[PDB]
Amino acid sequence: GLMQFTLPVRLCKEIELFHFDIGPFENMWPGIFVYMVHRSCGTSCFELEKLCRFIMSVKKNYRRVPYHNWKHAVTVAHCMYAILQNNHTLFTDLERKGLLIACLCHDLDHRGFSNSYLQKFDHPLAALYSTSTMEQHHFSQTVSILQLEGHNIFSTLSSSEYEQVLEIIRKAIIATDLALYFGNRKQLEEMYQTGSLNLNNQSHRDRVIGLMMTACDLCSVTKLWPVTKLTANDIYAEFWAEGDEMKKLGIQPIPMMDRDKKDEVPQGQLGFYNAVAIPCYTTLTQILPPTEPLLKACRDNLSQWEKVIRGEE
Ligand SMILES: COc1ccc(CN(Cc2nc3ccccc3c(=O)[nH]2)C(=O)Nc2ccccc2)cc1
Ligand SMILES: [Mg+2]
Ligand SMILES: [Zn+2]
Repeated sequence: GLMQFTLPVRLCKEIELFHFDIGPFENMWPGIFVYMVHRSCGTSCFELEKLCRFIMSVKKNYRRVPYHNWKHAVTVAHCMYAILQNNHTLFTDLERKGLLIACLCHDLDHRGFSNSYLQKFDHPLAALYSTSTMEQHHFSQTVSILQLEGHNIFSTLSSSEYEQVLEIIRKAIIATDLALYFGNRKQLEEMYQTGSLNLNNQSHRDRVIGLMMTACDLCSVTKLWPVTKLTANDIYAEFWAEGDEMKKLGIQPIPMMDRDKKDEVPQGQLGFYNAVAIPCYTTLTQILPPTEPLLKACRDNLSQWEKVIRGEE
């Protein structure tokens, strides 16, 4: 109970900032996550023995893929930590518990392929889950890990609190399906602009948590330029392998996934920033003003991609 996690001074300071990079030392990531739970939730939120065993089983069920890996899980949990810490009083005790765990688990057992590739391959998961294929699988994997003996970090919640938190995690993980993001953000945009947005309305909270999950999930575009640029190489490493696999099914992949169209990456990044990233962090900043640093960093990275096109790098 009196056992705190502590970080070295530079990490202790920088971990509070939206643009923190968790570093290349894999063995420090579990402790970083526990540090974040203890500060965001409390030292009492979870039995440390059960949390440590949950974390290590989650780690084991992430695969050795270039992007959708254990580092992505902890990175997305850190962005959620920064949001929750800059919006102290807006979230219930159950939501702070649920969302950090949701972020750590949101890409469990990812194979480095999109929902589209699974459907075109006719993968068994595509028959089990017709929409949000991987995301329903990620939630399924999360529930399976929670039910391993000694892994139930929610054991001290009442029956209804346990049902509520699993509901927060399910919706949070499903919201990471980017196909759902576009409609969710437009609805939140209308609601904010007409003034109907009401954080005591559960369906409204659900929408706001959804956008928060998208924002944490995309947080690669909100880091310092050298982290953004080097993370993009990992994302394209997965996309181009998927494109290769599309070519093996006799389907020309979209340019985004075709390694022969590397040259078009800078202009493709502009599209992404303008169509997905900037809108996401703009609506988030309207609803949760203290998340403005994410929007600012995102605009800084758009400007860096514009400089890449203009041959200035
Ligand atoms: C943060 O890192 C990343 C890394 C990769 C991506 C993939 N990506 C950008 C992209 N790269 C290309 C490369 C070559 C050729 C064509 C393209 C292209 O049209 N798009 C994307 O989603 N496009 C998009 C465009 C408009 C709307 C939605 C999506 C996104 C983010
Ligand atoms: Mg995902
Ligand atoms: Zn993700």
